Amino acid sequence: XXAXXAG
Amino acid sequence: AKLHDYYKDEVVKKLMTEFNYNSVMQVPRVEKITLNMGVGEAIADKKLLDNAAADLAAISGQKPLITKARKSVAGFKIRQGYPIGCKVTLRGERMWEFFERLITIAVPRIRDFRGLSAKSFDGRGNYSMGVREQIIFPEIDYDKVDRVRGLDITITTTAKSDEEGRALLAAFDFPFR
Amino acid sequence: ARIAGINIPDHKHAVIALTSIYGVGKTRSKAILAAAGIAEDVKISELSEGQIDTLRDEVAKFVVEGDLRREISMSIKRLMDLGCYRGLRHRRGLPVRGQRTKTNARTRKGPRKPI
Amino acid sequence: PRSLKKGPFIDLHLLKKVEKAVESGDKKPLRTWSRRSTIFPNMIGLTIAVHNGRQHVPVFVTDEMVGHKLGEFAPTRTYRGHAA
Amino acid sequence: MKKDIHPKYEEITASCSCGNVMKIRSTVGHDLNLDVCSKCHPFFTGKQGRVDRFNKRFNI
RNA sequence: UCCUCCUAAAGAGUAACGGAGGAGCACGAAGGUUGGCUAAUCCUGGUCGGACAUCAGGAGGUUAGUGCAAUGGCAUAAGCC
RNA sequence: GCCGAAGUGGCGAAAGGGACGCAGUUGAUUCAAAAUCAACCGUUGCCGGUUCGAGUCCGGCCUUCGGCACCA
RNA sequence: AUGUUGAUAU
RNA sequence: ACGACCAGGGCUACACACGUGCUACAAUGGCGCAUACAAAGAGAAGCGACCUCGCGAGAGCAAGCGGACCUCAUAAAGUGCGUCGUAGUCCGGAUUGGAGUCUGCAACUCGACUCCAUGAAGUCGGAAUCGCUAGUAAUCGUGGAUCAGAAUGCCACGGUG
Ligand SMILES: [K+]
Ligand SMILES: [Mg+2]
Ligand SMILES: [Mg+2]
Ligand SMILES: [Mg+2]
Ligand SMILES: [Mg+2]
Ligand SMILES: [Mg+2]
Ligand SMILES: [Mg+2]
Ligand SMILES: [Mg+2]
Ligand SMILES: [Mg+2]
Ligand SMILES: [Mg+2]
Ligand SMILES: [Mg+2]
Ligand SMILES: [Mg+2]
Ligand SMILES: [Mg+2]
Ligand SMILES: [Mg+2]
Ligand SMILES: [Mg+2]
Ligand SMILES: [Mg+2]
Ligand SMILES: [Mg+2]
Ligand SMILES: [Mg+2]
Ligand SMILES: [Mg+2]
Ligand SMILES: [Zn+2]
Repeated sequence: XXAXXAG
Repeated sequence: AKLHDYYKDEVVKKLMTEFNYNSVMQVPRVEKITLNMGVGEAIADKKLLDNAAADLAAISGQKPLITKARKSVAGFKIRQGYPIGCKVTLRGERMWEFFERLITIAVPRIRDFRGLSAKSFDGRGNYSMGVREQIIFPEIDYDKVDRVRGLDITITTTAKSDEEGRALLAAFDFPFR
Repeated sequence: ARIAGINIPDHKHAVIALTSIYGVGKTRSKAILAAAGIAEDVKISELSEGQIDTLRDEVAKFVVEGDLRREISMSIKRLMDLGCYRGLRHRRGLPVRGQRTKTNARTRKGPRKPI
Repeated sequence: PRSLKKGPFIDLHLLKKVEKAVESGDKKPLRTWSRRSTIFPNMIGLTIAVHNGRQHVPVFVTDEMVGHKLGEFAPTRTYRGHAA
Repeated sequence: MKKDIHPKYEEITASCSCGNVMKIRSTVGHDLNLDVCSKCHPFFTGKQGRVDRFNKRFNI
């Protein structure tokens, strides 16, 4: 998830 | 007696001349001086009330009356008949002695004294003033003060107006701004 | 042991005891004592009544306590009523002497109050 | 603050405009940019419109303002709180 | 007055710094030594300008 | 079951699954008596102290009070010490 | 139509003189996110009473839930 | 003991 | 005009969050008086002695020095003696008021420094986290570049260790 990454 | 003698000898003559009274009984007398401490914190601890009474006793020279709540009041968390203050009524010789000790000694020893208010009359010739600290009276020892503790003095008069009231106190050189 | 309408400390050396007066710092305290002719290491307890009276006369040459407090209060009130920059700073409770407010300034601003 | 030996500071353009304004009378305000100029006694009474960066702010000169710089009565930054 | 409830209340001297001796009755027990009294206190005795400032500091 | 008011028609009494509330205790003082005292509320002034604490004076006149409902009483107080 | 429960932080749910989870916020940890750790923040359906004082007791109202509506 | 994950194209 | 000139403003804002520092919370310390021992460096629109004035920042006058020569320039921690006596204090020095100094056309926004007064938080810091293996860490002063003025930063220097 997170509504779509790596930071 | 000093200021009582001064009242009879000097003040009566001033007020007679000033207001053009018919009778000498028309001249304002000083009836009494009531010292009061509102000790609202004593709901927590009754020892504070005892100490407050002891201070008011030292200042006045009389064992004070422990006042009590006229009614229950939820705001201040007091029930009816709870001791939340103490007073002394000074009349006669003791009043005049206190009134001397106030003017001549205690009022000078107020921190940052720039005169007492002349608008602090009830409308019927009676004067009231706050004392903010009991230190101003030399009777209290500065060392042994548990809490700083004020009291309200009220000088009750047979004056009808405030003008008569203030004139009387002014005749004793009561320090008005 | 009572000077300028306050009870100064007895056990303290006079230099230090006098600094309890608002308006008297270390430098004045020395000038007061030197004028009165009292040694600085003398404890106020040990002084005679006449020596206290000379100190009262010396302290009376300086604006102290309520005389000073109202001078200061007037001086600040003056600025706030002018609406000068320093006035506005005093009103808002922010640093008056050009310090940063992005950070620090906590003495003026008090403890931090979060969003 | 500026040394006493140097005396007060004022812009010569401001001085002459004020001197002329007093000579004539309390007219339409003196529009200055000279924020750095000290307020003199003779300015008392005059409205001096002082630049703040973007606009000339009217300052009616009173007695208490004397000795201050004109800039002190024209705030340059706008602030109305955060999240207001 | 009631007997043996009140503070002991007897005449004492109170000598001020200015030199005003008094004879009050009081609870205190001993002779006082006052710093200030009514006879000498500033208020009682009665012992209590930007353009001027500008003119003094500069004097053009 | 018991108490108060109203219905209840100016003596008493009077019904309904009529209209409203309370009791099933408390108190060795909150009982007896002697002596004393007088309320609510608001205004004005007054340290902390605020709408409201305690103090002082005024206005006011029981609008308070009554161990607990309601009614009738209560200053000669039955109210407060 | 009747009769009992209730209505409390953002959510769920405890209690005559406002806590618990989760959530939230700040910081930390991590390359970063989560998990984790340390702080912190919020607080009694409605109306009128009773009371010195009501989330708490009384009455009514609104909303929700549950039950009862039978013999014909 | 346990101990997850890393948007699309390039 | 997205070019150019000018004045004034802004880059210094301030519910707030983080990083890097400085100063502290004291007695292995503060204050007062006395007295030791450095290194490295800079200097002509410069460094500026002595002397005089000012509580002081400084001011006036004016030598010397383009420097192993003169100046900046007293090192400080240390040591001796005295005092404070564990207190929000003779700890701390924020903040603010008043009065000034200097630089600079000009110190309001927004300078540094001085004097008097003021005397805040802070009593050794949660989870966590950093540097350092020797003349190091820790602690103590000193100088320099930039620079009219403006260091708690930076770069460098010795002391104690
Ligand atoms: K997932
Ligand atoms: Mg100082
Ligand atoms: Mg700055
Ligand atoms: Mg009947
Ligand atoms: Mg009938
Ligand atoms: Mg019948
Ligand atoms: Mg009786
Ligand atoms: Mg009875
Ligand atoms: Mg993976
Ligand atoms: Mg420009
Ligand atoms: Mg910047
Ligand atoms: Mg110190
Ligand atoms: Mg240089
Ligand atoms: Mg060289
Ligand atoms: Mg503290
Ligand atoms: Mg300590
Ligand atoms: Mg190594
Ligand atoms: Mg260093
Ligand atoms: Mg330069
Ligand atoms: Zn005197």
